[PDB]
Amino acid sequence: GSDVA
Amino acid sequence: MEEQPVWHHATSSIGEPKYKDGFARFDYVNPDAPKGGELRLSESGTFDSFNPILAKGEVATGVSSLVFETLLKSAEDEITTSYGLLAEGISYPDDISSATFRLRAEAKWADGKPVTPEDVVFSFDMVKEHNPLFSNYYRHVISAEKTGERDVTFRFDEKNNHELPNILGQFPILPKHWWEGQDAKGSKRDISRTTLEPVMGSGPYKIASFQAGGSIRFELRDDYWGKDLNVNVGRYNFRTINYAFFSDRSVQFEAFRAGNVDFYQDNSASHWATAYDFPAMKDGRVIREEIENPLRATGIMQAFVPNMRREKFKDQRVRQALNYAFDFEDLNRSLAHNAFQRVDSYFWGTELASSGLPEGREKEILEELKDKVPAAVFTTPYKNPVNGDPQKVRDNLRKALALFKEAGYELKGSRLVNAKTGEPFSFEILLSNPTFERTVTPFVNSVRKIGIDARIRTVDDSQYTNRVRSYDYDMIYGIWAQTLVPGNEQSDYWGSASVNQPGSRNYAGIADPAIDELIRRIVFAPNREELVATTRALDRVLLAHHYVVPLFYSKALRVAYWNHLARPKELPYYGMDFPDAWWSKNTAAK
Ligand SMILES: [Mg+2]
Ligand SMILES: [Mg+2]
Repeated sequence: GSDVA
Repeated sequence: MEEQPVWHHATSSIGEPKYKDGFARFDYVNPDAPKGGELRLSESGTFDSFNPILAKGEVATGVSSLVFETLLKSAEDEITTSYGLLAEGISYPDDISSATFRLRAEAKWADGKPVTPEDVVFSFDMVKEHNPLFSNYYRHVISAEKTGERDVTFRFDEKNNHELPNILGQFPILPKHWWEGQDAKGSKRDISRTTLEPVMGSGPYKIASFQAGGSIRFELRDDYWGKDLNVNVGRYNFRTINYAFFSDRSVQFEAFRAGNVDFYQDNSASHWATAYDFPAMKDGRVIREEIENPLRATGIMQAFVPNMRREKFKDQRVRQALNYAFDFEDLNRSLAHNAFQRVDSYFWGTELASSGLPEGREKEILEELKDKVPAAVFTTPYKNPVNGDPQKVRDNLRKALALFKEAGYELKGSRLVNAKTGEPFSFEILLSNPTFERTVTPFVNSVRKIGIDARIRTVDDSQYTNRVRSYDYDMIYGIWAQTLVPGNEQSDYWGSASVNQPGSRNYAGIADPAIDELIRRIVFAPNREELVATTRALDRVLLAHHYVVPLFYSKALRVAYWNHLARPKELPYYGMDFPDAWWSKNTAAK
């Protein structure tokens, strides 16, 4: 999945 | 000519299968894992359909993973190796012009009917008709046909597409008699439409109950045909697997903190560092792990993906300028607890990534396409901008403005406008959840400094899926993951034919003859050396076109889970096999 701050 | 068939219990697109014919189980499992207990999981968004193959509506991940099965099971302790699941074996000629699967005599649907070649043929035709991903993936597979009591033969449009026998083991097998049957209301079932009728499969779990859009309870079947099959020993242990759906990530995490959700995968570096100040985290009741396994042998591109179907993003100079405006160094330091690494390849983290200048075979492949590729592929290694200090931030923004000026956009009253029409340069960044906003806001603020009106539009997951399917966006926060064996899927990411076909993964709308030629060369690569060189050549060409603004990633999955869940002592080298190889400690304690 997408990784975020 | 044809020869006496050679049957195989497994297939591998890289190296040899680790396990021989007749192996008892995978090495990493607990062969004595007890059957029982409840596992409570969460899933983002919602669901409105149980149809496992139709690319319409919102489907729960648990349906395809727990209720349906494929012909082959991929080993998580190997790179691409797959072993017979519904198929006992696979046979193919040396030229790979076809592939035949022999189904297991013991394979049965949950209603007790046998899994037949007619089911495989129906499933193949239906995945191609109703699912754009499989329509592309199997585009070189012309047909599926019953060729024996338990045999299905797939015929191919061209020889030497080496991964076809392997990838044909990955589509779910559905019950033809059930989908062509009648429901309880006397209405004929229809695979071309969404359904909220609980679907029937051959898999270990059945849909026991559900609350449409909110939850699904999966229950382990004691009569699952494959319970003792080698690939299933020590797997499918929880008696009940409940999925609860959340549109609010904070509510989802609160359910985990309350012990109402047993496992949580944390995709936020700041949340991982700050949200775990709760009692169960201090006395061993909750376990946190940073697991590299599922990201080993995986290439990743995470990026801001502009939609080149829209006029505002057609100029390479504009797309390049957006990269000059993005400050990764500040984002990593100020918001992400320095957790991430900048991405600089579509195959980042693997040997398939292009680097430096092209040499050897890679350079030779690009040389035969010199009149069709960016001149930069031969002169300029791909690099991202770096913002080590405040003067550098202003200088990189000056470079962005220079590229915009070359493209015909100028600062007029501190607003970036089309120099001929006066129309302001503006765009919307479509996000699927408010959790992405904190990461994207610094980019919005940076482009606002050079007169661009960028605005975030956050929607829910159902609206997001519907908009992405039709390419209704200026820009998305996107991701493409890659294996060590690029193949038939590549045309779904950057192939010209996928641009104007809804539901593809060609989010940027790339259409390029040289890229198409490199994709064809990857699919029909005669050996590993040619595949690696061609993949690095494709990566180099994609990067030289500045189609996206590459973002960043990390090498480990962050997971937290309650201590009543037990995992194998050693996880499979290339995965977590969660939840299938995990089990309940409450059950083991009798
Ligand atoms: Mg979903
Ligand atoms: Mg599974």
